[PDB]
Amino acid sequence: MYAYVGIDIN
Amino acid sequence: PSIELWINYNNKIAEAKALNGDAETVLEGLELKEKTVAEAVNEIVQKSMELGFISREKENIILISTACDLKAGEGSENKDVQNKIGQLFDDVNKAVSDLKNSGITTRILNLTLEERESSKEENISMGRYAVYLKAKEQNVNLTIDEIKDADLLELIAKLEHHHHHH
Repeated sequence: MYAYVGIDIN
Repeated sequence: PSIELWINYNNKIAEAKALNGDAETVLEGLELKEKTVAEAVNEIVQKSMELGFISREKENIILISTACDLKAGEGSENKDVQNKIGQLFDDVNKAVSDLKNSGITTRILNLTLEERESSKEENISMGRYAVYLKAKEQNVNLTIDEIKDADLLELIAKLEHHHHHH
């Protein structure tokens, strides 16, 4: 709908 | 840690959802909903640091992938949301500068919602899926099997080294 932030660490 | 931060129209986090069990242990105790992206990145990376899911003294990689679907505008024009998205990415890049400063590599990738949907059905996070995106741009054959089983350290390294060596 607006934004989706994917945070990947390791 | 694999997390998806939903960002709503107030440029705040709607809900935080972990895709990995280690990330669940990161999210617990953190207020992230009235935070921005940089805030969430900082909270998550710092807790992962304390807990031992990321090393401060060792060389790591963090990938911030943002997927955005702009199917709304409101007010009188869609630029209202575009200014919010400008402030969104403004905030994203500031986090990169803040968290990478310890000697850790932090990078930004951009995705669309259709890419987000592909990562959801494979139950993987958008960061590792965004390295898959770069594989398709540089025309390297990486499979979804590769992306889900591999470490993000390996993923970013092989793609950025591909663009370095001829």
